[PDB]
Amino acid sequence: QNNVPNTFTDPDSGITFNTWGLDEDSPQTQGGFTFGVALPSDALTTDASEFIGYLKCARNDESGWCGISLGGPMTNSLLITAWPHEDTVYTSLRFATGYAMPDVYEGDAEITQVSSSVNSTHFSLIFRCKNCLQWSHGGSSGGASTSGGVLVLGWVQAFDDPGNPTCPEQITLQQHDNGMGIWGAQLNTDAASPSYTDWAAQATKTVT
Ligand code: HEM
Ligand SMILES: *[C@@H]1O[C@H](CO)[C@@H](O)[C@H](O)[C@H]1NC(C)=O
Ligand SMILES: *[C@H]1O[C@H](CO)[C@@H](O)[C@H](O)[C@@H]1O
Ligand SMILES: *[C@H]1O[C@H](CO)[C@@H](O)[C@H](O)[C@@H]1O
Ligand SMILES: *[C@H]1O[C@H](CO)[C@@H](O)[C@H](O)[C@@H]1O
Ligand SMILES: *[C@H]1O[C@H](CO)[C@@H](O)[C@H](O)[C@@H]1O
Ligand SMILES: [Mg+2]
Repeated sequence: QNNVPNTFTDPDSGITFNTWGLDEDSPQTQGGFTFGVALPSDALTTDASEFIGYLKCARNDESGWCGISLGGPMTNSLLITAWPHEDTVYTSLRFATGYAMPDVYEGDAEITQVSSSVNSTHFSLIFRCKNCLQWSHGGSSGGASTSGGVLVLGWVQAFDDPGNPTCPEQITLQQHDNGMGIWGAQLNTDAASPSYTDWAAQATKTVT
């Protein structure tokens, strides 16, 4: 993904994100991928605990899932998994101590949704990730530091639908097979707005 961020304003929410991703012509993944963040107003000076995220992920004959690692590597990092079923986008907060099926994250992080969309080729989500930037699971603790002006992030996409797709806590996954990477997601001032609190208040949907 690009390290230097693009800037994007979602029309309906009015939320402005820094974004990074891969185009549909990228050889690194099929169908493109985009991730973005909006942060608390002082995030570039003081480490935030939360963000509002944007995900745009690909579908392969209307199947597949995508994921972000908030720490970079698959392991020892809070993981966000996302996938569509019918007209709903689900997420699951996950954590892996090794290169195997990630477990449900045991910490207090919580995702709420602002909006989502599903069509035949893509799905997208805008979501608030509360208490997501510092994590603790099974004695492993870590976090990301917005005040450093960069987030080390990982992404994956996959072609198969998760098993039990209507139950985030019980999903099963195959090893992702539609690209992966770790990159430096550089942040600029567009990523932090006085409007953050108003924007976060739009995240009123809890998708169970
Ligand atoms: C049963 C499900 C899963 C299996 C078996 C699995 C397995 C693996 C394996 C073996 C690698 C190393 C590939 C290589 O080095 O070439 C890897 C890389 C990665 N995986 Fe997973 N994975 C699974 C689910 C996830 C989920 C849910 C996420 C995040 C939402 C994730 C994030 C990553 C990332 C970011 C990398 C690249 C960085 C790294 O090597 O640590 N994976 N995966
Ligand atoms: C399909 O939905 C995605 C959601 O992000 C959107 O970006 C894309 O333009 C849509 N395509 C069509 C043909 O409607
Ligand atoms: C962020 O967004 C809020 C709500 O849309 C605006 O009122 C404000 O000017 C800031 O740019
Ligand atoms: C959300 O709430 C904060 C309070 O910290 C305001 O300062 C901001 O303008 C937004 O309305
Ligand atoms: C919280 O807020 C949105 C509108 O901002 C509602 O449409 C949604 O159903 C939830 O109640
Ligand atoms: C949906 O429900 C969760 C708890 O189930 C709340 O924390 C959230 O703010 C939204 O109301
Ligand atoms: Mg920077």
